[PDB]
Amino acid sequence: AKVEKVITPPSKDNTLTIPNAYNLQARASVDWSGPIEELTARIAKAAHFRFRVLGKSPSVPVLISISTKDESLAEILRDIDYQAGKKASIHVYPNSQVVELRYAKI
Amino acid sequence: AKVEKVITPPSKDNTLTIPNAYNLQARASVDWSGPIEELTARIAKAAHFRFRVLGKSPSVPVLISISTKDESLAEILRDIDYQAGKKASIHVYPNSQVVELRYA
Amino acid sequence: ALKETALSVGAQAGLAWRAKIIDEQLNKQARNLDAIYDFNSLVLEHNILPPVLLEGRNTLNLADAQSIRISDRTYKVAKQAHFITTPPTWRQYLWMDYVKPEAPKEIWCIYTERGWKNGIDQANTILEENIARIKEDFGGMILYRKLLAMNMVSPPYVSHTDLGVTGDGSEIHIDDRVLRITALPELNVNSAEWRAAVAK
Amino acid sequence: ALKETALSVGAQAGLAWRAKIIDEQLNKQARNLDAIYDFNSLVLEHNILPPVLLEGRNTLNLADAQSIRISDRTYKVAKQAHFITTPPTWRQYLWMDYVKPEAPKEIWCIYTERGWKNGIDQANTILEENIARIKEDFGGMILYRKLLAMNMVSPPYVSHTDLGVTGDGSEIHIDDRVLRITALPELNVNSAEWRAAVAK
Amino acid sequence: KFKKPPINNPSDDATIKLAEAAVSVSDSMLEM
Amino acid sequence: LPCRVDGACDATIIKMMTDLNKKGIKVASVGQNYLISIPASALFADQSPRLNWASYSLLNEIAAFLKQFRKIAITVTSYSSKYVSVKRERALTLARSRVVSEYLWSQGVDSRIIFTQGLGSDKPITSYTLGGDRSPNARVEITFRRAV
Amino acid sequence: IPPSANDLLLHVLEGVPPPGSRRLVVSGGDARAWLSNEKMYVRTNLTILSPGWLASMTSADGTHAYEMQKSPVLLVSWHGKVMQLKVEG
Amino acid sequence: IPPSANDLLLHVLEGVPPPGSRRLVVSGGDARAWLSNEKMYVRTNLTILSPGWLASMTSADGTHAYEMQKSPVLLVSWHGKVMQLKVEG
Amino acid sequence: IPPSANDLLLHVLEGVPPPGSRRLVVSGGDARAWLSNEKMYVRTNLTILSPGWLASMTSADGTHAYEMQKSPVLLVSWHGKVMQLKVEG
Repeated sequence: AKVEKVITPPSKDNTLTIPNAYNLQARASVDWSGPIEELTARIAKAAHFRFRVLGKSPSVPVLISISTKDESLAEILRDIDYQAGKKASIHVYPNSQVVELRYAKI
Repeated sequence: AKVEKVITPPSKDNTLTIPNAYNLQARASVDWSGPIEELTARIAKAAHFRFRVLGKSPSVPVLISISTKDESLAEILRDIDYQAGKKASIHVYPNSQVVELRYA
Repeated sequence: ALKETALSVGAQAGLAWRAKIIDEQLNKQARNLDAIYDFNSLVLEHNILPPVLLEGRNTLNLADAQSIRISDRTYKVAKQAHFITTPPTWRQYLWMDYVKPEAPKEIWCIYTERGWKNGIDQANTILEENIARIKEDFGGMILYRKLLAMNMVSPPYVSHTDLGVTGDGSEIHIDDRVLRITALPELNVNSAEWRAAVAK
Repeated sequence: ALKETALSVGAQAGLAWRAKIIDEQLNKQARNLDAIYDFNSLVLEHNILPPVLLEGRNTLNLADAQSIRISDRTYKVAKQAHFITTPPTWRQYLWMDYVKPEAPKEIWCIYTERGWKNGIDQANTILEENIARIKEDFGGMILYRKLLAMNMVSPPYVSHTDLGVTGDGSEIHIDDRVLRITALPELNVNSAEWRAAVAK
Repeated sequence: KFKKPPINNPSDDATIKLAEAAVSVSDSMLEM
Repeated sequence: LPCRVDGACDATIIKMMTDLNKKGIKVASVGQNYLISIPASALFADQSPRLNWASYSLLNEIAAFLKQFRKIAITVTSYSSKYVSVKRERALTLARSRVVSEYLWSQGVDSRIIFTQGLGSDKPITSYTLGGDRSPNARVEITFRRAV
Repeated sequence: IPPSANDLLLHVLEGVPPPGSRRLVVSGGDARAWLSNEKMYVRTNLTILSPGWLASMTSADGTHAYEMQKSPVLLVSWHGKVMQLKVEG
Repeated sequence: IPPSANDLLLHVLEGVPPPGSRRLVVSGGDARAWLSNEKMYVRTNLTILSPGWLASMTSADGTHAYEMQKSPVLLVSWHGKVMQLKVEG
Repeated sequence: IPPSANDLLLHVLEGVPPPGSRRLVVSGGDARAWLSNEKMYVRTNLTILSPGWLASMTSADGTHAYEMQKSPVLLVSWHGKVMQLKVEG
């Protein structure tokens, strides 16, 4: 990890594309191993956000496994996004109530 | 993962926005796959909108797949521009109430 | 041994016992059965029973480690449209056969109930399969009417050629229609001419 | 004789006894197992499972009394990158098989405990080997990502060629992507183009 | 003492799997 | 051989609900979803997100009951009678929720997900508002749906 | 050129077994499996994890068919929980 | 031109035995030995003393592999103290 | 060019059996059936439902003859009610 992070400087975060909001700061504690959309729907339903997707899911699922305890939803989504790095993407438009899940496009 | 996670800023995410026409504002139901331009025409006339297209549709058709049973036409258009990607794009002018398919 | 025959004494016993059971509940919901499966609603103009079409999503066969092959979406025309006389029912597909055998120590009694259970639930699976068969049929001709509505398949293009009084001094036929189905239903491939319905 | 069969009565007994034991502690730390071995984190863009690369230092083979041959440093690409469907687990590598046999004087009792111990610890070694196998795998694909980060190996260079609606009047496929992996990962040899990261 | 309300007749698996047959083809009909 | 019982008995289950509603801590058992409402007064002290001692027998036998079902997600919210400032009753409830959630997550949880929050009796179930922390609007509530 | 998928996937997409198949006794779950020719084809809606298919398949509604190599022991993820599943035959 | 080393050294560099090997029962120490083909390959971190390998090998972390002629009796130095080690098979 | 119908339909249009036929024992109903050559020809006035004929036929008065494949079990609709019918032979 060190040698990757020094051969490549990280330029940006993902909090600018996932900022927080009141009712996004509820907390949750999760274990998971399944696919992604079931999980994100459960999040958006507890977060009272409409959940939508963009693009088409590939045949091989992107499967993640998140395991954390007493932690808020915004960076729940941040590390989900990280765990599905470069196969999936999360954006939230909390001026609306929308969690959108973009797929990869191949 | 963080250091190899490249993303775009939502300032520079380049996608179509919601053009907020009230004729756009309605929920729909489409399951379909294939060439985009027919759907755009039929959704424009669903939306009481004129549909123009600029550019050439290629020999290989630009293909999509949309499977929604209850959803608004705008985010149909959002996904449709997303799956259009580099080959094509969507502009919506709700002042003139015309959607327009741009090729590349 | 004595074992296996006590089992097999049970096996057909519970099997046919189950078969008789499933046959009466078939009969009591017989109304409900065709009340679902009104085939004639699906049959065509010249009582052409329409073909059964098959859906496909994300058909990814990896060939191998080096190459994969996926359709997003796939259709299989099976059992092409044809002249039918009498339209299908379900009892053609679901009336389980029932025969009764009674033809022949604690292992006797318990393995007879073993096989009793065993024949029961293998018949249940059989039943399940029968149901699935009638599904895939019914859904298939639905999908024919679907893609016909979608311009994604073609009609049965026929020619009825008619004949007047036909026959000799010993035999005549006053009007002989003959009907050939010239062009069968088939998936069109120029998708440009399709029909893509938005709904509201 | 009676001896060796008392031993061998113990042998499989302790062996399978141990196998059942190791299987439950596998199960209770199953979370912890993949919690270590998140393979998908290591898999690639087109779920290409990455190859396993092998380290080498001071590889001195003396050929003989007259000539020796040493690398300072050595890399072995094994099990080249490939399309995977479902990413690996550990239970593929560590779930020890368990079967139960109970199938058959003081030498009987003591050599049965002898073999009881013996099957136990040969299973332990077996386990150990399983662990080592999953090491060398995991570390291997780590090292792939390493030298890929080091410019010391190449990517999997692929070509996805896509097809539109494919198929006939009875079968179509609306979109057929086929993906071939054109150029596999491989160790580059012009080391001038490498990537040598200092750290702080 | 405790009871959930809708205490029905005892069904069986046969007509059960008939029912999930039926509803699946049924809402195919709806959408269709 | 595979399971008849998944290590549980419905008799034990009903022994619970009988005795804990004899003890008044209210079990809703409704449709398929099951809920327990609890007065927060028996658990936290006055405006504290701080639990006491002999409570934990009761808290753990809650978790003992929670083991009785296959379940997926558990939501806990807490509510508190309005005390000082909307921020802090949010906070007090939120902390109250998260501390008992932490405790039972540490304890036996068969959920995959625990959602947690609480509000400052923003939705009081009584408007009989007898005071602060002896109100039933000072409370904590746990919902789940028994999975299959 | 690779093959598209199995068209027997289109059959086992729904509940028909393939022609000439053996009902693999699935115990512990709702997926049904047939031995066609060393190749189980399994229908499910669950998410196959351990063995990996030669061809995967889903319906319009997410019903998967997997043209799958022979396992005695099957892995799906159920709800982020993961299930082992035994087969017979 | 001599050979570089064994690449089976790269395998027994870590804890895999070579293909087709016999686990030599190592008693008295932490080194593990396989009979490949009259040639034990032994992994250790300890410092081999008596017999001498045909090929020596170490890891990135000092794990040695020695492609070693067959001894019943092995010598390492442990800490400036020296250990005899017995093998079986 | 297809055949018109059977002319044995013209015979079994009325109550003659075809030449060389076996009286199929009709139990439960008024229709009479003959086995000609695997092909039952059945006269009735009732409305044949399940099996479907190769040739159908009616009289001037609505008497049907159906040149029908072999069923043990026959379906007619009687009056919007539907009747199963057993045959023997």
